Amino acid sequence: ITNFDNILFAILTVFQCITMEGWTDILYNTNDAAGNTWNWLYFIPLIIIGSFFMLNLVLGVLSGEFAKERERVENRRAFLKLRRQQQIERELNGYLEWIFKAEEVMLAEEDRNSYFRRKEKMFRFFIRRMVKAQSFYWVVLCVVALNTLCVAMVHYNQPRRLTTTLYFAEFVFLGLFLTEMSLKMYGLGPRSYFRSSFNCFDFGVIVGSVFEVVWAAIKPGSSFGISVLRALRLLRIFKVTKYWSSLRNLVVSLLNSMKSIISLLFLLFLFIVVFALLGMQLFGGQFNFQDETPTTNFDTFPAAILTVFQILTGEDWNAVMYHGIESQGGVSKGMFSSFYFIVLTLFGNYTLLNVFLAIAVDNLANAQELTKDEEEMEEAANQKLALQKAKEVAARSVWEQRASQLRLQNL
Amino acid sequence: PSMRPIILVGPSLKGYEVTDMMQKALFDFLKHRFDGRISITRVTADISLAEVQSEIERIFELARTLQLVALDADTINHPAQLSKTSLAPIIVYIKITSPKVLQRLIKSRGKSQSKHLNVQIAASEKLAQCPPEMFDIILDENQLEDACEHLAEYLEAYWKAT
Amino acid sequence: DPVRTDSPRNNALKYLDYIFTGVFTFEMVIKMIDLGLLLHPGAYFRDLWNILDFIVVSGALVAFAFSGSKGKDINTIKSLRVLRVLRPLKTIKRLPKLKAVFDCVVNSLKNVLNILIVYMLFMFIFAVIAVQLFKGKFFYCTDESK
Amino acid sequence: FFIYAIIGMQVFGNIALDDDTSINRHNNFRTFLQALMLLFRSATGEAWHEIMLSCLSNQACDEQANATECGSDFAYFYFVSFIFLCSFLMLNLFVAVIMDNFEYLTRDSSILGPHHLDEFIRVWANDMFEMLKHMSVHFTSTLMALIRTALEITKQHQCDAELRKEISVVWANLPQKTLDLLVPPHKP
Amino acid sequence: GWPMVLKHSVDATYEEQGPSPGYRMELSIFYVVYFVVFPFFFVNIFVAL
Amino acid sequence: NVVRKYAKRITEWPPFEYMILATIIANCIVLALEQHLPDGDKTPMSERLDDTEPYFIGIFCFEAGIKIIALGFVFHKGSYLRNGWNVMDFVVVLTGILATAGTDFDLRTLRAVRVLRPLKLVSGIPSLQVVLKSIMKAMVPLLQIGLLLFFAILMFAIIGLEF
Ligand SMILES: CC(C)CCC[C@@H](C)[C@H]1CC[C@H]2[C@@H]3CC=C4C[C@@H](OC(=O)CCC(=O)O)CC[C@]4(C)[C@H]3CC[C@]12C
Ligand SMILES: CCCCCCCCCCCCCCCC
Ligand SMILES: CCCCCCCCCCCCCCCC
Ligand SMILES: CCCCCCCCCCCCCCCC
Ligand SMILES: CCCCCCCCCCCCCCCC
Ligand SMILES: CCCCCCCCCCCCCCCC
Ligand SMILES: CCCCCCCCCCCCCCCC
Ligand SMILES: CCCCCCCCCCCCCCCC
Ligand SMILES: CCCCCCCCCCCCCCCC
Ligand SMILES: CCCCCCCCCCCCCCCC
Ligand SMILES: CCCCCCCCCCCCCCCC
Ligand SMILES: [Ca+2]
Repeated sequence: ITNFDNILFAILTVFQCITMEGWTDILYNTNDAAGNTWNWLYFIPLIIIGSFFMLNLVLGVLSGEFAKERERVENRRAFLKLRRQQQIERELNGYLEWIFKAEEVMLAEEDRNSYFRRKEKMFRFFIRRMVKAQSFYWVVLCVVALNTLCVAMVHYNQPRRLTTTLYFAEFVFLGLFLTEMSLKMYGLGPRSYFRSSFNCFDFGVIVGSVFEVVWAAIKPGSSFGISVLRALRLLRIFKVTKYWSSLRNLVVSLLNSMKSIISLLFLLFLFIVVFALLGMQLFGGQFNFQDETPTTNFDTFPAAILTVFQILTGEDWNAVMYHGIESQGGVSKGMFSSFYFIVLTLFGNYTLLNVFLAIAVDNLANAQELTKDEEEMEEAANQKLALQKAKEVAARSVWEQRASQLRLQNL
Repeated sequence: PSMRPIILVGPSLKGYEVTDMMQKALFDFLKHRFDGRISITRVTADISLAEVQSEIERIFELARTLQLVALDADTINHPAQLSKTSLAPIIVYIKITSPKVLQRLIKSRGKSQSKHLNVQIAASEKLAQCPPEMFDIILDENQLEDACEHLAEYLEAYWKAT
Repeated sequence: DPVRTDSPRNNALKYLDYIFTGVFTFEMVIKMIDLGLLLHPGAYFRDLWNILDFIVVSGALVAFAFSGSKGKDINTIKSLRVLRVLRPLKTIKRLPKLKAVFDCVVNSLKNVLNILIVYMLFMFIFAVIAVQLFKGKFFYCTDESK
Repeated sequence: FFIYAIIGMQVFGNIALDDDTSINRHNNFRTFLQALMLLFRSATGEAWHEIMLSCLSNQACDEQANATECGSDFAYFYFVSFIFLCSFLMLNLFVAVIMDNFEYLTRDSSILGPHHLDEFIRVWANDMFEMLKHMSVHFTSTLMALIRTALEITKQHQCDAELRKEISVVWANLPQKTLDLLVPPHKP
Repeated sequence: GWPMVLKHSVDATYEEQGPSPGYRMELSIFYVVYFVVFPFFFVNIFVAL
Repeated sequence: NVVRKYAKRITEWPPFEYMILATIIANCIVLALEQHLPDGDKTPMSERLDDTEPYFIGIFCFEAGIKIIALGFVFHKGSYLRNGWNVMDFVVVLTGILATAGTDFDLRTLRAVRVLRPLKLVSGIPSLQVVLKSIMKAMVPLLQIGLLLFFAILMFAIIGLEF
């Protein structure tokens, strides 16, 4: 199948070389048929031009499309809505801290003068001051970092003492994190605990950890790897850095356009399903060759769906193509079944890249604009407040500059 | 008077939970910051109508000692409501610069103050229309610390002037 | 010649490398004398490029010292020869435009360093989950019936 | 590529060729061009992991190589670091090329550019009426006037003042009066 | 080589036992989730940054 | 003539289109459940999953009938076949009808168009249509890169032929 015997065969093998799949095997074949002195001048220019230069062109065109589309009236309006919501949340958090300080002073003055209720409320206020402290932050980070170390040392043929040590340490850490979650919910309040999304993730992870402990008690063998997700709480190490704003705004933009991300991952799923069903029709049951039945077949739906997913990721799509050609009669009469794989690796390589680069660019540009705008507003408000207080007592990236220019053009 | 009488206004009508608590946090900051230098007194006499007149002269003899006086009034929700009076108190304005965050504050403050949401937001908007010059101090800050430091700096400047 | 360790071409190139090492260590002593060592700022060892040049020259000198043709150690001499590959990494401090390109690349790396940390943490989490799944299970026989 | 090819020669260059491994007559480290071909193969991801496994410690060394054991577990770092360093440098080159042409990639049909200038050059072949119909002291001040009509900096005397200011900002290299000569013709 | 790693992962019976083709096919979800995250999402996050 | 065209438009009330969505998902599940065997063999469950087809073709004919009588067909400049998605549904249901012709050459190819039924999820969920158009509007500029790729492929294919 991989020969230059014909213009159609040559087109097919050059296309398979473009995708950089089995392109060195073709080069090695021309290194055996002829000398190796000149074959690289055909394949390395081929890879560079049709694979690295064309990917560069696609990236540039796609990024320009994303830049133009970002600075449109409705997309800009949605971003301004998100920015306004973030500013409102900041102001509301500050004022809530104000009102809680008022709570504390009122409770103190009332205690100096329902006794059970007052004691309970003062204890609740002490806990809410404790869970918000910088010492609680670091003790929880140390507990988490010690927990990841415990699961990092799990290996094959670990000592029996280590297995039991980590078995009991998992219980210790689960109890400590349940205590930490209960303390945070009591101090902050269950409505305010679930206010930040990362506490929602922590609650979900602790629930999953309890469920995994129960299931391991029921069925010892099965491990879901859910207790490992507590390692994601090391992402708070970023709160003591000047990079919390960017990463937090990235997560804010992701959670904002989550109903557009999930509906993007479902159109990809539907296209994968459609191509899996089409491959089931074309090659379903026809991969039972002599001496071998490939695991990458289209016989069932799980098999077809995995085969289509693997062709989308691009790896070894050519071997599946050779099987799908040889299943319809070989080179003589089955070579028009390569259009399935050509279409699936063309309109799947670039729709994957389109969708995921669109998600990444939209959300990272939203995060950039959010953090830049909050810093700009902070500095402008600082200047205004300093000037008024004195009154009463007496670079940029190419992307950002082009985005500003497109904003002026659209207005 | 020798020392201008410190009075807070700006979140919403007095008596309501959010306004009372924000103003009480500011008052407690002033009290534990200016202890021995400021006076906190609760007043039930409508200064805007100037039993009413009995308290104003009491305010002078607090203010006639070269010491700052802070007023816990309960009937003034306007700067011009005290413009016709001879006392002329300092109007420190705690500006919530957006009705949305104030509405969220009201909703968060239990369920009792939510039933008076419309009138309280209307009063906040009423204070919003007032020109900024009618208020002596504008407190746009979101944090307690920033607003308290702004007010404390202004009070230090006033103390140095007087 | 990676394979013909005793070929005449390698014998000629070892004398050539003698010449290049002589030139490099001469320039080394010139820089030491002129700029001055780490005892003050604005001198040698204040730049990582200077440290790179020094380690290249020192490694070449150590390899020459070990070249007694006694066979006592073989891995050390080969690794010290491999240390020579930083030698073309000298033409990048010398060229201003190559240095500008390198600094742009390093700035891009610094720009993506925060998400690189997140990526590495997520991959560590998936590595730990994959160990909890497939630990001790990737064993097989050449006889698929056992 | 040069650095990694030299290191590949010096560490993995004496591994014995084996057609049943990934160090073959085709994919060895035995010369600069062979090592550099191997690195290009790995950059495009052509079973680079199998090459790295064939480059590990305790491989059969070459018949003519004086060493007894050839290959090393340095291959893990060699191949992993080459993979992400090469990917990162590809990405930096790609983004540098894209951001060089980011004006063209975000070009709008309504806004002008090199295409409008080329079209007015073709107008040379009166014809200005037809071009203005087809639109989006001989040919240079006319181009300045076309830019004035497209983008906007009395009103016209202020425009001339801004044009002279820009010309003073962008004074040519060793010209007597090049842009200033166009200014007297571009004033109207 | 990721299809071979996926094949070894699904055809994985138990600790210190040999493979069994078609066993534990639900463990393909680990590599599907992995691909959606690192090759697809995170790599494009780097490209965007 | 027009007596029911005034009434069948209310038949597009949300429970009806949600029932259509549910039957579409059921068709997708039935398609997923099928297993293909080499040389004419059929699993016992494939017989049931092949006998369940006429229900799906009937329900899709029912939606087509409602959408053509309540709406127009081509004429009124707003109609059934003038919507790009309804063309796909019309093709699917028409080939479903042709799949019950009792002939020879139909089955091998008219069973293949049965795989466009999952895209009836997109055709029935307008939010998925909006997201799909957002995807596809960023790939119209890439058609020119497609021309460049095809030109490069022809150039290197001709060189490979020569050599
Ligand atoms: C802050 C977070 C990311 C903690 C992660 C720390 C890692 C850098 C450390 C912690 C535990 C370490 C592991 C602890 C135990 C082992 C097993 C060890 O395997 C053997 O001992 C093999 C031979 C045998 O079977 O005895 C190899 C290193 C490794 C993975 C260590 C490698 C480095 C690890 C992952
Ligand atoms: C006797 C020669 C056998 C091998 C022939 C291959 C030579 C290939 C030369 C390169 C062709 C030009 C590539 C197009 C773009 C640079
Ligand atoms: C955007 C990516 C979505 C891809 C979802 C499907 C990928 C492959 C799933 C394989 C499911 C195997 C189930 C096995 C049951 C026995
Ligand atoms: C446009 C891509 C081409 C893909 C199909 C290639 C078809 C070539 C096969 C037909 C040529 C004659 C085959 C008989 C001799 C082996
Ligand atoms: C997305 C479009 C894919 C279309 C694939 C067309 C394949 C047609 C079947 C291949 C020819 C088989 C003929 C011999 C059958 C034994
Ligand atoms: C850190 C990885 C370096 C090497 C990258 C190899 C390829 C990465 C992308 C995978 C291609 C899948 C299709 C496109 C995904 C958006
Ligand atoms: C600021 C100067 C730093 C010193 C130069 C370091 C450059 C980066 C080198 C990375 C690759 C070196 C070879 C690694 C081979 C495994
Ligand atoms: C025959 C040698 C066996 C393996 C010895 C080397 C172990 C791995 C070395 C890894 C070095 C990584 C960093 C070097 C460059 C910074
Ligand atoms: C196979 C027996 C154990 C081999 C031990 C040597 C490990 C090699 C060093 C790996 C260095 C990290 C590679 C990835 C780059 C961060
Ligand atoms: C040197 C830091 C580690 C490498 C980080 C980025 C490596 C992968 C970037 C993407 C490479 C492929 C180009 C874009 C394909 C969509
Ligand atoms: C039957 C047990 C295995 C089920 C399939 C794999 C479960 C774990 C999938 C990956 C979980 C990580 C989610 C992403 C977190 C960053
Ligand atoms: Ca591959």
